Formats: sequence, structure tokens, C-alpha cells
Amino acid sequence: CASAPKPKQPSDFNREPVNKTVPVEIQR
Amino acid sequence: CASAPKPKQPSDFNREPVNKTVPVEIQR
Amino acid sequence: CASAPKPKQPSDFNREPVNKTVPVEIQR
Amino acid sequence: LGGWIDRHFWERFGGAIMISLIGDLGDWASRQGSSAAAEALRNSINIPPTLYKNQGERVNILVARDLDFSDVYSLESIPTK
Amino acid sequence: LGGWIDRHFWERFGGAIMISLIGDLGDWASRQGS
Amino acid sequence: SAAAEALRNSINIPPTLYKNQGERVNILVARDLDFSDVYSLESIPTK
Amino acid sequence: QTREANARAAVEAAFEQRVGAYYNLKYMMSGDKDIAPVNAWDDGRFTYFKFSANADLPSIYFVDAEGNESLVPRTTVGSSNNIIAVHKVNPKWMIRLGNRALAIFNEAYDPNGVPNDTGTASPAVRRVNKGGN
Amino acid sequence: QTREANARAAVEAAFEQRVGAYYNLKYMMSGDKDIAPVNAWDDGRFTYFKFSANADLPSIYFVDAEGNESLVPRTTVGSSNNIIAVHKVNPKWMIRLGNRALAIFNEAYDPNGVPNDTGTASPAVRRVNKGGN
Amino acid sequence: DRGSKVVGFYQGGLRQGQARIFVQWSRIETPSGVVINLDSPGTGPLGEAG
Repeated sequence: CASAPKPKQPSDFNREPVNKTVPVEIQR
Repeated sequence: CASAPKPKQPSDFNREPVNKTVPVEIQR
Repeated sequence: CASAPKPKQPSDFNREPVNKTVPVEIQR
Repeated sequence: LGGWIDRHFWERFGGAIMISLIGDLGDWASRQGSSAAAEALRNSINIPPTLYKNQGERVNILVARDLDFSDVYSLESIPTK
Repeated sequence: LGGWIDRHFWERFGGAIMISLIGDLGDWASRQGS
Repeated sequence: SAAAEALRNSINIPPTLYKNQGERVNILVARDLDFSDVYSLESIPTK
Repeated sequence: QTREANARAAVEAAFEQRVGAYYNLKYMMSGDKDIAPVNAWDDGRFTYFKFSANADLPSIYFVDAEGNESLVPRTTVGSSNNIIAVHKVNPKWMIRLGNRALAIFNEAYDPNGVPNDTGTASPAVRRVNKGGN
Repeated sequence: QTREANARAAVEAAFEQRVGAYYNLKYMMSGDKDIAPVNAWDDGRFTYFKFSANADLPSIYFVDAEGNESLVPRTTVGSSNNIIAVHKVNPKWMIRLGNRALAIFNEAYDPNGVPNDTGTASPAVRRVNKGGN
Repeated sequence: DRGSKVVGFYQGGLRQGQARIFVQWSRIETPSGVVINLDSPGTGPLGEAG
């Protein structure tokens, strides 16, 4: 009748790139 | 039917700066 | 009454060749 | 650590509930011609709960002793400029 | 040190209350055959 | 009571767990595993 | 033995130096004003709350996006132990003492921060691995 | 002992040189942007998530085609310990911290990848069998 | 390496109210011959014990 809840599932609406700038570890 | 109470939540109305004067540890 | 569920059976619809290109382990 | 507790209500009380209900239905059917429940409960009643804590939960460790890092680190000044 | 005390009333008396209520409900329904 | 006699005998039957094949699992290493005696590294010469 | 003593002398000097730091003083507060600090600021790594001499030192907590509170380690600094330096920079904090609660808001929160490339609280002292092994 | 010292020196030189690496930056995210990394990329073998200085390092999980999560091994790299390097290249990732979740999407997933003929993380360092037996 | 064969074992069965068995993984054998005795607990896909 009751089951263990799942964790929060992220909303799939505000999809944007992670990388605004190229990392320095790429040496760029 | 009963749950452990929460601590007092501060009222969010009297919002004012902490720093009336610059601290002396800033050397000012 | 209740029996142990079988594992998922693959659908027999999208039957396509495995080998798109000849392996290099056949030395070709 | 704490999370969602499963108390196993049905696994503890369903044997007794179903035994009592079937006994009452049988009595009603026999009368309409015109203890097992306690023993099931005695056996199914002591089932400890189960805790479920999800992944990514934030927790703490409250250090119970003094931790000593003298042998693995040392401090050297970085020269100016 | 003292604070708020949870006494677990339901975990202590819900088995008894549910069992008694279901027993009496079944008895009532069985008597309702007539 | 015959019903209670049958129940008293056959009520404690432990469950059985059916885990299919191909399921993914983990192994959470409980001790330090040391591979010093069986591997060694060497730089691959350039070009 | 000469190198170790000179090294720790230089380390102590470099710690007490504290040169080239940026201080953020944009802090607001709302709640039970009687447990309030007289000053709050941060240097990009720690957050400091200065309390007056006659005020009890309250307990300071870390508030995340959902409003939950969690413990944060603190060290008590200052000449008269009047400053509590928490080891984190955060947008919102909660101060509690008894049944009174005060909320502190960081109104110039810098998500990026400054990296800890050295391993110490100072950019002029390095933590080097001694144990080797 | 002399051969071993030269071998170790060449091994470290080859690990650090890191030449002939192709980097993928086609990563999107959607979810709780407060635990978002400032950068994410992969080199063909590992995936790196760089976090800012003030951000708590979250927990990162592996999401398969049915949507189920599983643990993936990670190593924390970078000068200031700001990068999490997970040992797999996958199309979708889940990042969790407390009760906030952020999903990372690899928009240029290469199923083929590059094979590991050497047994190390580098194409210029071999892993050879010492134990004989 | 990948494809290393791990071998474990379980025993003792389940009790009432339990839905997970404890599995101990005992040894792993790399495709190249290496053999190491890891006596580690076997967990689910997300580390849940058993």
C-alpha cells in the first residue's frame, strides 16, 4: 500500500549548456 | 498525528543591514 | 497464484544485421 | 541516519485480518442455511521495520576522537611574488 | 536535557484498535445475514 | 482447533527470493586491494 | 633543524600578514534583533560575525536552497573572542540562541569564489606532503 | 635501482604530457541549477565536472537508457580539488546534493570511443605483467 | 579489466519481512590471469546492502 519514495526528479524544462566558457584545463 | 515541532522561523519583514559601521578588522 | 516474473523478452521486429563492417580481427 | 521507515503493516496483520474475516464469512454462510487469528498474530507480529535512505542525502560525521595530521603534512611559506 | 516527547501512541495501540474494530465489523456483518 | 493446529505448524515458512539473470549489481570493496606484485608501468617510446 | 625553524618562522609571518584580501560587507538581517551581530562580513573564504562584549555568543547554521539548516564548523577568533568565523561562504545563514532566531542574508553572493590552490587559509602558505610514502 | 628510477621518471613524464587528446564540450543541463558545475567535458575516457570554489561537491550518478541510476567510480582531481572525474563516458548523468537534482546531458555521445590498448589512463604508458607465474 | 569473473556465495536464507539476501563476493579473476581475494559485500545497483 506504501512504497519507498524515489528521489526528486529534475524538471526537464530549463535546459541550457553547462559550459558558458571553455575550461582552462583544456588549455584554451 | 503529531510531529516534532520546528524551531522558530524568523519574521522576514524587518530586514536591515548588519553592518552599521565598517569593522576595525577590515582596518577601516 | 503468483509466479516469478520472467526477464524481458526482446522484440522480434527490428531484426537487422549485426556486422555493418567486417571486423579487423578477421584480418580484413 | 534516518529516512523512510517501512513498518510492514500487511506482513504483520494480514494473516490475522484474513483469518478473522474468513472465519466470520464462514459463520455467516453456515448460519444462512435457513484461536487461529491470535495464533497467526503471535507469529507475524514481531517484524522489525526497515529504513530507506535515498542517495545524495546530506549527512554529518561527528568526530569522536582527536585526529592528528602531524606526520603527513608540513607547512612552507610561498615566497612573495 | 529535555524537549518534546514522542510517545508512539499509534505504534503501541493501533494493532489492538484495528484488530478489535475489524473483529466487531466482521461480527456485525455476519449477524447481518438475518 | 484444527485450523489453529494447521496454522501453528505451517505459519513459519521463510520467503524465497528470485533474482533474474543479467541484473546489474555492485561490489563495495571492504578492504584495500594491492596490485603491486602483478603489474608494472613502462613508458611507451614516442612515435 | 635550521631549515625547519626558519620555515615555521616564515610560515607564522606569512599567516599574520594577510595582504591582498577582498571583503564583502553586503549583509542584511531579519528576525529577533537581540541576538544580532554588530558586524558581519567575509573575505571570500570564511564568514565572520562580530558580537558585542555583552552579547551571548549564539549558534550559527547553514541554510541551503530549500531552507534546511545544517551544521557548519566554526572557530572563535578576535582579541576578546568576539568574532565567530564560519568556514564557508553562503547566501543565507540562521543564528539561533534559545527560542530566538535571526536570519542573515548575503546580498552580494559570489558563486565562483576564489580557489584554495594551497591547502591553507592563506594564499602565501602552502601545505606540502611530508609523509611521502 | 637505476633502471627503476628512470622507468618511474619516464612514466610520470608520459602521464603528465597528455598529448593527442580530443575534448568534448557538448553538454547540457536541466534541473536544480544551484548545484550546477561551471564546466563539464570529457576526453574520450573520463568525464570531468568542474565546480566553483564555494559550491559543495555533489554526488554524481550514472543514468542508463531506462532511466535507472547506478554508482560510478570517481576521483577528485584538480589543483584545488574542484574537478570530479568519473571513470565512464555516458549520454546522461544525474547530480544530487541533499534534495536537489540536476541532470547533465551529453549531446555528442560517441558510442565507439577510443580503445584502451595499454591498460593505463594514457596512450603513452603501458601496463605490463610483472608477476610472471 | 572488464570481463573479470567475480565469484561469490550466499547462505542462510531470508527471514520474514526481509526482501534482500546478503551476498559475499570472494574472488575476482582478471582476463589476463591476475587473482585477488576480495571478501566484499554485494549490493544493489545503488549500494543498498544485499
